[PDB]
Amino acid sequence: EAIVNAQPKCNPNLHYWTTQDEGAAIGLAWIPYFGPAAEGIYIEGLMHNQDGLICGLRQLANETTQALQLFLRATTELRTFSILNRKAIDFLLQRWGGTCHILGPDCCIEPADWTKNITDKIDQIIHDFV
Amino acid sequence: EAIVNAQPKCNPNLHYWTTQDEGAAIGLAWIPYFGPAAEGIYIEGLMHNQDGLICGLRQLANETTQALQLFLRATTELRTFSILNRKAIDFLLQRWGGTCHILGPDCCIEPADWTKNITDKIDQIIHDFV
Amino acid sequence: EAIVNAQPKCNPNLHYWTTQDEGAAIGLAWIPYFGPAAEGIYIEGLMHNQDGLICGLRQLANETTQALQLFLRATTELRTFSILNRKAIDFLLQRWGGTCHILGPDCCIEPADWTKNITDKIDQIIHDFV
Amino acid sequence: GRSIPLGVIHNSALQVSDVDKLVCRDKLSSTNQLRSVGLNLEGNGVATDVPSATKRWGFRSGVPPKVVNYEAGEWAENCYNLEIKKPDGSECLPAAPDGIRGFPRCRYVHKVSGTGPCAGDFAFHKEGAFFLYDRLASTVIYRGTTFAEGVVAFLILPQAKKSGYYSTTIRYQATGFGTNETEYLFEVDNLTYVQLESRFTPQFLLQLNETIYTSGKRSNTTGKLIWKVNPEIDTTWAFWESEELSFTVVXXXXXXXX
Amino acid sequence: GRSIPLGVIHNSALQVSDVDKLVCRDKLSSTNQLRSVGLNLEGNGVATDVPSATKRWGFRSGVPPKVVNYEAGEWAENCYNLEIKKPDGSECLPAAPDGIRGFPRCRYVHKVSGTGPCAGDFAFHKEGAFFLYDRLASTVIYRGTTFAEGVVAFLILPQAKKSGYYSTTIRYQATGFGTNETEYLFEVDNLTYVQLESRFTPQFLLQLNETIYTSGKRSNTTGKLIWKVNPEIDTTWAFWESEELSFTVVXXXXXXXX
Amino acid sequence: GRSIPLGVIHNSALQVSDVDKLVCRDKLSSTNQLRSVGLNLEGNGVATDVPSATKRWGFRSGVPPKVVNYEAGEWAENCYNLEIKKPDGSECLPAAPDGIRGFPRCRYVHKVSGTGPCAGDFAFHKEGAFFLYDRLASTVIYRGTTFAEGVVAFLILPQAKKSGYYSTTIRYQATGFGTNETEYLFEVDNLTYVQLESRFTPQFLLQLNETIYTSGKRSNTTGKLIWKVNPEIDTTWAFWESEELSFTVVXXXXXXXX
Ligand SMILES: *[C@@H]1O[C@H](CO)[C@@H](O[C@@H]2O[C@H](CO)[C@@H](O[C@@H]3O[C@H](CO[C@H]4O[C@H](CO)[C@@H](O)[C@H](O)[C@@H]4O)[C@@H](O)[C@H](O[C@H]4O[C@H](CO)[C@@H](O)[C@H](O)[C@@H]4O)[C@@H]3O)[C@H](O)[C@H]2NC(C)=O)[C@H](O)[C@H]1NC(C)=O
Ligand SMILES: *[C@@H]1O[C@H](CO)[C@@H](O[C@@H]2O[C@H](CO)[C@@H](O[C@@H]3O[C@H](CO[C@H]4O[C@H](CO)[C@@H](O)[C@H](O)[C@@H]4O)[C@@H](O)[C@H](O[C@H]4O[C@H](CO)[C@@H](O)[C@H](O)[C@@H]4O)[C@@H]3O)[C@H](O)[C@H]2NC(C)=O)[C@H](O)[C@H]1NC(C)=O
Ligand SMILES: *[C@@H]1O[C@H](CO)[C@@H](O[C@@H]2O[C@H](CO)[C@@H](O[C@@H]3O[C@H](CO[C@H]4O[C@H](CO)[C@@H](O)[C@H](O)[C@@H]4O)[C@@H](O)[C@H](O[C@H]4O[C@H](CO)[C@@H](O)[C@H](O)[C@@H]4O)[C@@H]3O)[C@H](O)[C@H]2NC(C)=O)[C@H](O)[C@H]1NC(C)=O
Ligand SMILES: Cc1n[nH]c(-c2ccc(OCC[N@H+]3CC[C@@H](C(N)=O)CC3)cc2O)c1-c1ccc(Cl)cc1
Ligand SMILES: Cc1n[nH]c(-c2ccc(OCC[N@H+]3CC[C@@H](C(N)=O)CC3)cc2O)c1-c1ccc(Cl)cc1
Ligand SMILES: Cc1n[nH]c(-c2ccc(OCC[N@H+]3CC[C@@H](C(N)=O)CC3)cc2O)c1-c1ccc(Cl)cc1
Ligand SMILES: Cc1n[nH]c(-c2ccc(OCC[N@H+]3CC[C@@H](C(N)=O)CC3)cc2O)c1-c1ccc(Cl)cc1
Ligand SMILES: Cc1n[nH]c(-c2ccc(OCC[N@H+]3CC[C@@H](C(N)=O)CC3)cc2O)c1-c1ccc(Cl)cc1
Ligand SMILES: Cc1n[nH]c(-c2ccc(OCC[N@H+]3CC[C@@H](C(N)=O)CC3)cc2O)c1-c1ccc(Cl)cc1
Ligand SMILES: *[C@@H]1O[C@H](CO)[C@@H](O)[C@H](O)[C@H]1NC(C)=O
Ligand SMILES: *[C@@H]1O[C@H](CO)[C@@H](O)[C@H](O)[C@H]1NC(C)=O
Ligand SMILES: *[C@@H]1O[C@H](CO)[C@@H](O)[C@H](O)[C@H]1NC(C)=O
Ligand SMILES: *[C@@H]1O[C@H](CO)[C@@H](O)[C@H](O)[C@H]1NC(C)=O
Ligand SMILES: *[C@@H]1O[C@H](CO)[C@@H](O)[C@H](O)[C@H]1NC(C)=O
Ligand SMILES: *[C@@H]1O[C@H](CO)[C@@H](O)[C@H](O)[C@H]1NC(C)=O
Ligand SMILES: *[C@@H]1O[C@H](CO)[C@@H](O)[C@H](O)[C@H]1NC(C)=O
Ligand SMILES: *[C@@H]1O[C@H](CO)[C@@H](O)[C@H](O)[C@H]1NC(C)=O
Ligand SMILES: *[C@@H]1O[C@H](CO)[C@@H](O)[C@H](O)[C@H]1NC(C)=O
Ligand SMILES: *[C@@H]1O[C@H](CO)[C@@H](O)[C@H](O)[C@H]1NC(C)=O
Ligand SMILES: *[C@@H]1O[C@H](CO)[C@@H](O)[C@H](O)[C@H]1NC(C)=O
Ligand SMILES: *[C@@H]1O[C@H](CO)[C@@H](O)[C@H](O)[C@H]1NC(C)=O
Ligand SMILES: *[C@@H]1O[C@H](CO)[C@@H](O)[C@H](O)[C@H]1NC(C)=O
Ligand SMILES: *[C@@H]1O[C@H](CO)[C@@H](O)[C@H](O)[C@H]1NC(C)=O
Ligand SMILES: *[C@@H]1O[C@H](CO)[C@@H](O)[C@H](O)[C@H]1NC(C)=O
Repeated sequence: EAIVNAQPKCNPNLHYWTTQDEGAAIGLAWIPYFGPAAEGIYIEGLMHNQDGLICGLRQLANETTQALQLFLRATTELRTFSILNRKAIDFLLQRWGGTCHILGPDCCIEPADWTKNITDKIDQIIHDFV
Repeated sequence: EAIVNAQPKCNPNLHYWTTQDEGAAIGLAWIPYFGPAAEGIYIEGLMHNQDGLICGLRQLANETTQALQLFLRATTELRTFSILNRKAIDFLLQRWGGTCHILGPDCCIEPADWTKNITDKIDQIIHDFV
Repeated sequence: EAIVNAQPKCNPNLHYWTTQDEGAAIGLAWIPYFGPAAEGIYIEGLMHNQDGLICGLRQLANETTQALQLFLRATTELRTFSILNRKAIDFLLQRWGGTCHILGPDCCIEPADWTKNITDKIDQIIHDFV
Repeated sequence: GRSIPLGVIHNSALQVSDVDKLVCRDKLSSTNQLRSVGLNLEGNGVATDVPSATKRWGFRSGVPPKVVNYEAGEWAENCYNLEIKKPDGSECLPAAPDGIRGFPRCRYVHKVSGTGPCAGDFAFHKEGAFFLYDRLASTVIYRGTTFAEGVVAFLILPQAKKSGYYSTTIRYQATGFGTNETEYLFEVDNLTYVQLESRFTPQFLLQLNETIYTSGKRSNTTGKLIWKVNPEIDTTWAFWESEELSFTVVXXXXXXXX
Repeated sequence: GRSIPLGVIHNSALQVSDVDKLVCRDKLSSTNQLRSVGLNLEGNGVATDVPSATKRWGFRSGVPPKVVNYEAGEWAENCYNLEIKKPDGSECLPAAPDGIRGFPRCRYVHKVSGTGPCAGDFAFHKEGAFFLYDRLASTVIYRGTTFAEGVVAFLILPQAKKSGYYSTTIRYQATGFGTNETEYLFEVDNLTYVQLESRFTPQFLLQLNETIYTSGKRSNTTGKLIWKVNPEIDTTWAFWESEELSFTVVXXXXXXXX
Repeated sequence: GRSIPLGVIHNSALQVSDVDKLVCRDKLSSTNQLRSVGLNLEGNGVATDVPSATKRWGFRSGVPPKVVNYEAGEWAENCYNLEIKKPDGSECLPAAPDGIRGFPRCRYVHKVSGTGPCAGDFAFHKEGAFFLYDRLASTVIYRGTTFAEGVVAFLILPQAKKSGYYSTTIRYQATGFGTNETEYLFEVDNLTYVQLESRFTPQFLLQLNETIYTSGKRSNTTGKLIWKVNPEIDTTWAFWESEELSFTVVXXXXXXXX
């Protein structure tokens, strides 16, 4: 489905905070004893509403709430960290959880080059047939 | 292996309780503030002993206990939630953890249609050979 | 990359402890009520420096520390048990997270026997062409 | 060590297997096909009366407790809820950890309060079974928290597929809990008790309680009244398959005959 | 029940989907392509003043709290920090669990201290939103812990891709918290207060606080001084888009006119 | 940030790599091929005496502790167990969290009790190493809980593959712990002590303790006796590769010469 923002307003700019994913540490800063405190581990960024992604994202989070709250109601874990790992597992099972029938719509195997490897060898025996 | 119930008795009917997996909420019932308490989140069901599945299931749970208890003895997690996710991962690694040799017994790739795509094109060049 | 031990010394022998992975229990020893206490669940082993693996392993653990400590700084989990499961997931996504182009370098599908199944049937119609 | 077995349906029958021992025609398309379930020892024919059940549990030190979750369970006829102290007043069982609630479907909740030596840090199941709580299974018993005895199984489901709730609490007093010389009393009120027998069923206890209230055989004294039941009265096979009494009085003991 | 939706970019637009509803050309090559993010209710146009915001929260018993993590968040203009007790002195909110810290980017932290009946074990969001802490989102409010109201989304990222921090604390006193008759006071010092209105913006409160300090209109008495603001003074649309006052005095009430 | 490296065997040698940098001929058929292991700093040649080891640890506030599990470890010659208080009596170290037990294989357990300023909420490893407990590794030190210093590695194993336990506790008293002016005493009994030197090995301390008991050089007084050891006595390279003493006495100090 597509995403229709139906909120009273939208802030089209996203000024965000997170932790750093790339780049090695500088000197001893990676050692907990010498490194920053809890308040100083964050980086910042800013993204604008290209392709309407920011206002779409605000509506997506809003629409996610019902299903997420029903999932939390049914789990007995006090703190849930496994949602994204389970999504990755379900991605793989959807494509590779059964037998992959080549050329079928549910099998992500491309033998396009595999044909040109065999259809180029049509003239490996049919043409050098002296 | 097959499952042999070796218990003194078997209750052949299973009257069960669980949480609901399908169907959207009604109105505001999904909001924790308005929704049911811990005692009212359950649904019920009843299944009979078709194909002997109920008495087989009672024996299966009994036979699972030794291996499950030895796993719990060896883990340092206080509460274990990851058994089924690890089974799913091991399912995928067994079939796709190495190179898939087509036509081999350990490779779940079917090129049956892939043959009839190429064996129908036997008469794409061998027969229009004017 | 290869591993260069750059430590002041290396103990070339590894006298280790762990829990048992294989073999069924003896009698009632699997029952928590009758089994060993926390101090008696361990097995021991000894491995020597064949192929330089022990001194390489000491250097590997040393070099792992920076990236591991930066990961722990960024997580909000109090106790982290999921590192190896996530490695397994990333192994599968790297090879099967997209369309597998047969004969390509990133696709682990071997059709070597699949050729000899079709290249043996070159003389299934080109030779019995009476 | 051993691999945790997995249930799968083949040739119209349940079989034990594992993810490594499946053929290519077996299909797993989402984590929703995997399920963990808890089955009650009740369904295997075990005796469920309080004297028989408590003999399956014992105290032991040196073993850390462990917990595993399960997603669905079975309605129980008999559950148990324990408040045991040492004679010096100290608690024998630990308080329930955060997020662990009582088993959610119990027709009868046998609530036992009393004393015993409790020679061990935790109480375990002597046969290796689990104590089932609200979608969490533990190896030990928690204080004042309703549980059922049971075991856990793990399943792969196939691709395709093909009254209210009443609960009654039955209260007991106990001495010498967890030993060879345990004695039990069924509680009619705070001053009227019945000496317990293994042969007494739940509905026999409930109807015996009713006749006592309606015949006026409760204590009318500051002191405690304990009724005994002679062998030749009748008492109500497994659970899924009056005017006649006479009361004479001899703390204060007495006898109920037919 | 429902499946947790997943955001994906197709045809230069964000769409909702799930891992089971993707075509073969969509590629997921590592868990690093998946992200969980928290978006603030601020960005949707909700009123953020203390009187309006507190009406979205309420107390309820019988529902266990739940927590879910998120990896990245949005800088907030308004956050909240609550210290509410019952009139008998007991705390209304639970202490923050181990490892849960305050939201890390707040331009204004509205710190409310006061009393109310607190008819419930936990305080929830009446509209089903979450209380956002430091990369953990909870369904309930923790005592003295800075939070922002928000919601969570889950994304798959494509293969390719294409000033300092200031925080100011604004303190309030409250009576009848969480009811229909709540009254609020903005705190200038421990003895000088301003009766709060929904129309007061943060910067209006900060500049009103400045004029009071610089005009010498603080209390010079053991007693408490409370200023009221007549309707016809002006007060500073959403957040992303002086000499003139006169003070006369009538506890002790007073009025500030233009 | 950085990717956590992974050990793999190629061309008869261990190499660092990752799951994204493997060729198709590398095979991973189950999660049992992946392992996490803990290696002791001992095996790299670090000094293990109490004065040298404690200088690698220090107190720091503002950093939340973190824990990661590991599946197998190495037998240790030296472990440590700390009971440090401030001079005002308050504890410097936190009690061990639920489920964290001491390291399970220690030939010598150096148990240090004493006082220090402890200028920080938690004690960390100054070189970024971990404190290894029972299959859990932590960034901080827990009170009265035996640990070894070490680091963690992660491995992929190939498809194919190709005496009892004694522990001795050595007790110490310390003042000025965690500073530049720390002083240590080896404890013979509650009233007889030996001034500690970095050059003293474990077996030298154990045999020095034996000669004191067998020569009758313990205190025979209410007061405390402290022996000093002159430089020219001999003391027992890494760990894997008597009648002659004379005691003269000068609290109460003394000297042991050869
Ligand atoms: C899965 O399902 C199986 C089968 O249903 C269960 O098997 C039970 O296993 C337990 C052991 O854990 C058995 O209990 C033991 O029974 C012994 C025999 O009992 C008989 O003995 C007398 C004298 O011969 C008979 O007259 C009488 O009929 C009894 O029935 C007892 O001797 C044992 O008690 C002694 O040993 C224990 C230590 O184990 C001591 O603590 C006792 O004090 C005593 O000295 C013991 O009670 C039980 O009989 C088995 N059942 C069946 C039907 O075979 C598994 O338990 C089950 N798994 C799980 C996890 O539930
Ligand atoms: C995702 O995004 C959507 C859209 O932005 C949000 O939708 C909001 O949903 C809440 C309900 O949870 C709505 O709140 C309710 O509004 C009702 C109507 O308010 C108007 O009513 C008067 C009289 O007609 C109007 O004059 C005035 O303009 C008001 O605006 C109220 O009647 C409701 O209050 C009553 O019911 C509640 C119980 O729900 C009682 O507790 C109250 O005491 C009272 O009796 C209620 O306040 C809100 O209006 C919706 N917004 C919009 C823009 O439609 C979702 O909440 C959001 N999801 C998440 C998770 O954030
Ligand atoms: C992986 O393996 C490597 C190699 O074995 C380890 O490397 C060690 O890293 C630590 C730093 O974390 C080094 O410790 C530092 O050594 C400096 C040099 O020490 C020498 O200095 C004097 C004067 O020159 C020499 O005469 C003498 O021989 C010393 O050996 C010290 O100057 C440092 O101390 C100063 O800085 C620290 C702050 O870091 C202050 O707290 C101190 O008070 C002091 O001011 C410091 O001690 C160590 O030398 C390295 N070893 C080697 C062999 O190179 C990694 O630590 C290891 N990783 C893990 C996780 O274990
Ligand atoms: C006879 C029968 N038919 N169906 C079931 C059944 C089993 C489990 C179940 O779990 C639903 C919760 N759900 C939560 C999250 C989901 C996720 N993966 O996110 C997955 C799980 C629902 C069911 O209807 C049973 C059954 C069998 C044995 C016993 Cl003891 C009790 C019941
Ligand atoms: C938890 C749960 N949910 N749903 C089921 C379930 C039960 C029976 C079942 O049988 C139908 C197979 N049927 C397929 C088509 C035909 C064909 N020729 O294939 C004929 C055969 C399929 C199911 O999915 C279970 C379940 C309950 C108990 C146990 Cl022990 C195991 C599973
Ligand atoms: C506009 C934008 N561009 N980029 C991001 C972004 C999002 C998440 C992010 O997470 C990095 C932490 N990292 C830790 C461990 C990693 C692992 N899997 O190990 C994975 C995650 C880093 C980012 O830069 C955003 C963004 C969008 C919405 C909001 Cl509300 C805030 C920011
Ligand atoms: C968290 C994060 N990190 N990075 C991104 C990201 C943003 C935009 C994006 O657009 C580029 C696509 N671009 C590819 C090449 C061209 C082609 N023809 O394919 C033209 C199109 C790609 C990204 O990876 C996000 C992100 C942020 C907000 C939201 Cl809502 C979703 C994702
Ligand atoms: C030299 C050597 N040979 N073999 C091992 C070894 C390593 C780990 C190991 O773990 C077994 C626990 N097991 C529990 C659950 C299992 C699951 N995935 O369920 C998986 C793990 C068993 C071992 O024998 C070592 C070794 C190497 C370095 C060090 Cl420091 C110590 C020992
Ligand atoms: C934890 C663990 N369990 N088992 C092993 C193990 C050790 C050595 C090993 O070497 C044999 C390879 N051998 C295969 C056949 C031949 C061929 N031509 O392939 C010749 C080569 C294989 C193993 O599985 C380890 C382990 C211990 C330390 C370290 Cl550092 C890494 C792994
Ligand atoms: C594929 O084509 C190459 C030439 O580009 C050829 O060398 C190779 O043999 C072909 N593949 C097979 C399986 O024959
Ligand atoms: C497979 O068969 C279809 C006709 O059904 C044909 O159009 C197509 O080209 C064939 N596949 C290839 C790779 O040629
Ligand atoms: C592969 O070769 C076998 C003979 O070894 C033959 O029977 C079979 O038909 C071949 N495969 C196909 C798809 O024809
Ligand atoms: C407990 O059982 C009997 C009491 O019925 C008693 O005689 C016996 O000695 C006791 N058992 C032990 C091991 O002391
Ligand atoms: C019986 O005793 C319990 C506590 O021992 C008490 O709470 C209860 O009120 C008493 N019942 C009656 C009827 O007094
Ligand atoms: C016993 O009978 C009385 C009288 O009706 C009733 O109130 C009480 O609940 C009964 N006890 C039980 C345990 O059902
Ligand atoms: C008083 O109690 C006795 C038994 O203790 C009972 O038989 C008698 O009926 C009671 N009194 C009345 C008036 O019921
Ligand atoms: C709360 O709201 C008004 C006060 O403004 C009051 O009249 C009303 O009765 C109260 N609501 C309820 C449900 O009592
Ligand atoms: C105001 O009161 C708080 C506690 O009620 C106190 O901590 C603070 O010091 C007081 N402020 C002044 C300026 O006295
Ligand atoms: C109010 O003004 C005084 C005077 O400068 C200042 O010290 C105080 O911090 C201000 N209060 C707030 C909440 O900014
Ligand atoms: C004393 O307080 C009053 C208001 O309560 C204020 O108007 C007056 O200016 C203050 N005194 C001085 C000297 O500022
Ligand atoms: C600690 O080290 C020496 C004591 O040996 C002392 O002179 C020095 O001043 C101290 N270091 C600092 C930073 O004060
Ligand atoms: C030494 O002191 C400790 C406590 O300081 C005490 O527990 C121990 O019994 C004492 N040892 C002797 C031999 O008295
Ligand atoms: C010191 O020697 C005595 C005498 O045998 C012994 O009892 C004691 O355990 C020894 N101390 C240590 C730490 O081994
Ligand atoms: C008494 O202690 C002294 C040292 O303090 C020691 O030399 C002497 O031998 C002890 N007495 C006996 C009888 O051993």
